[PDB]
Formats: sequence, structure tokens, C-alpha cells
Amino acid sequence: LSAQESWPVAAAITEYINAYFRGGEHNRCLVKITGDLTMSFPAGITRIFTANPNAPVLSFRLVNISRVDHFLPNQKLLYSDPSQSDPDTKDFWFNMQALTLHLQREAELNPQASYYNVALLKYQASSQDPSRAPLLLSAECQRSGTVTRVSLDYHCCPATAPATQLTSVQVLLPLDHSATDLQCQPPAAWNAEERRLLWKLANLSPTNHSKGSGTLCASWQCLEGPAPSLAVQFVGSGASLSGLDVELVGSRYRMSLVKKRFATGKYMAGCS
Amino acid sequence: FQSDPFVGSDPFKDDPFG
Ligand SMILES: [Zn+2]
Repeated sequence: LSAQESWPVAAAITEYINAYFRGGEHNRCLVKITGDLTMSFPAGITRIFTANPNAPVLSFRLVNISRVDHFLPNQKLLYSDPSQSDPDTKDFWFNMQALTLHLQREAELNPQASYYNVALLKYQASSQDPSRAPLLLSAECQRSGTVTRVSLDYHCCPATAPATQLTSVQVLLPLDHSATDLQCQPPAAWNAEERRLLWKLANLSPTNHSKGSGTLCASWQCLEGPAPSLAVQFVGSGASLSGLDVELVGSRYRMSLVKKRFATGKYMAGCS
Repeated sequence: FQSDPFVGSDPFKDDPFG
């Protein structure tokens, strides 16, 4: 009976974002998003595939891909149409013989697993438009004598951000152990291993102004390089930053789930 | 953010398949 029922697969879209806000007059920014598409298969689908080399063709589509600059499909397992010019959509077909062998090896390698993951695609998106960055940063710096002051405004914006919260939000300002007369609003911790100031921020949401925007600052004295840079860290789930999405083509398979997650890489605000 | 995006949590656990 297993032969005739529609078979489930699952997809995962993972994206990392690097950003730099220069500061100064125009506070120009650069954004780079790097993404990965993985597909998962239930362990029992091997026995179906090994037993039937004629198994029907698993086919899928990428959608809302206008924002993606470059694709690297897995050429071991996938086919495509180079004659497909559609800018917002692209189709891929599995090689079912290679896919079968690939899962057989995965099973042979890990007989205990209940599912097996397969890497379909790598991709990249770059922009100088801050509208691609979910969290807008503006840092400023001033120095009078031995006193340095640093401030950061952050803005989580509905025009920029996907619809979801940014969580595990941290702001990192590196500061040497020779600094004295520390003032921070709001309060921050100083991590001695990494030598940096740490702010932990509440989750941020584009939905509400008070929930989404804020400011913070610190000052110190140094008896004695370039202006300091602040690093921001956060995480999200339920949306992609690029806008890319995946859907199956045909009814023979069905998508059990699509997991979407993103995280900051190096995500920075500099000040002049 | 480990390399297994399903983080050891079977996405098919509740699926009617099989
Ligand atoms: Zn805004």
C-alpha cells in the first residue's frame, strides 16, 4: 500500500546575513545574504526507491527569487532547464537514480536515523540598499580629550524586516581592559575573555514602534586606532530574509514542512 | 545553527505516512 500513497518530504531554508553601516554623513550600508536549501527524506522512502527504480520524479520550484543574485544547484542530484528565462521562478527535477543511491549510502552510513538530509542549493544576495537589512543601525562617536563616547540607534523596520521577531538580540562593543570611568545607558556587562561590552536586548518586532526601535550608549576614559565598531547578533525563524521560497511541482509528493531560519554573521555599525 | 537544520527533531514524526 505504501507504494500508492503520496510521499512526504521536508525543506529547510537557512540564511546568514552580513552587513556594514559605515556611519558618518550618509551612513551608507552594504548587505550580503548567504543561503542554503536542504531537503529531508523519511527513512522509509529508501525501501520504496530501491525497490522501484522507475519511481516518479520529485520536482520542485523556487519562487520569489528576484532578490537572489546567484545560485549553485547540486549538480550531482539535479536537473534544470537552461532555456527557462522566468526571472521570478525556476524549476528543478531530481535524478531519481542518483537520489536513490545517495539515500542508500546515507542509510548505510547511519542506519539509526529516521530521516536523511540532502543539500540542494547555495545562493547569495547582495545590496547597497538598506531596505534589505532587517535591522537598521546608526552609530556615532565623539572624543573630547581622554573621554570617548559611543552611541547606537537601532530601528527594526516594517519596510525592511520580514514578518517575525528578531530574538537572541545582543549588541557588542569591544573595549580594552585599560578603560576606566565606564558609564552605560542601559547597563552593560564587560566580558573579560573577549574584552567587550555586552548589551542584551529584548526581542524586536517590526509590528510596533516602541517594540522595534531604541538607542544605547557608553562612555569611558583611556589614558592613551580607528573608531570602534559595534557588532549586533540576532536570530529569526518563520521567514526568509531573501524572500526566496520553495514549492513542489506535482501532486505525487507533498511537502510536510518548510523550516525557515536566519542568523547574523558579521553585522556591524561603524562611526566617524 | 548546526548543520542539521531539523536539529535532531524528526519533521515526519507526526506525519500520517507509513
Ligand atoms: Zn523604518
